[PDB]
Amino acid sequence: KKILIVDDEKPISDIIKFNMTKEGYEVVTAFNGREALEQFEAEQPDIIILDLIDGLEVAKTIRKTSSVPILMLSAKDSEFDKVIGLELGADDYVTKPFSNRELQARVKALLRRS
Amino acid sequence: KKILIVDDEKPISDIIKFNMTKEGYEVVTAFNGREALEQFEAEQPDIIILDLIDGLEVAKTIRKTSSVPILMLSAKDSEFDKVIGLELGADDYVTKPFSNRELQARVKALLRRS
Repeated sequence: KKILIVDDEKPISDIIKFNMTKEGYEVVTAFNGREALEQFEAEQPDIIILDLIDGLEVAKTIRKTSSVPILMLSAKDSEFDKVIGLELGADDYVTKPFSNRELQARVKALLRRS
Repeated sequence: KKILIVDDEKPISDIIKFNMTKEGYEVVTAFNGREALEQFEAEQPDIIILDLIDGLEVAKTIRKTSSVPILMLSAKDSEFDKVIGLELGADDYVTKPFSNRELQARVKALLRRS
């Protein structure tokens, strides 16, 4: 399975890439909205981890063409934030800082379900 | 032409209904998200004035089936607010308090354009 990680901070991208690789996924990365949409089109990931082009707008664009699972990750943890991510098409929304095991379990649940 | 005004505050609804009637539109009203979606389906308005079911979610639902012009109105005036209204499908976004003539001019521009 192939995961696209969309994160503008290289430290957190590396941690998630490390942990997903350790589980046996193939990982592609993108560091802005433009690279995210290019990578999504060119790589056809099975799942996108897509921090908050602007994260809400990426997920909006993707859902125009694709039902690929999207897991949003964000330091923003208010009800407004979670609800709007989910309404714009996220399948799940996880806050930073996150537990590495929990993120892995949530990626697996999403993959199982699609 | 028929305008659907979606406003949960009866005082402001009445002012907008008054002014739109004075110009010769037929006005239907709705006071929550559920009534908005029912009225949109049953009345097929030519334009919706749709204050911020939750305004962003209404406009999202509408755009699933329809390209009817939507003018969002809101006391929230930050960049985030305007941008997200527009990205979720609004054609225009006007802040409260508004000028009655300006709202009329913006409804006309929208109608002209669709």
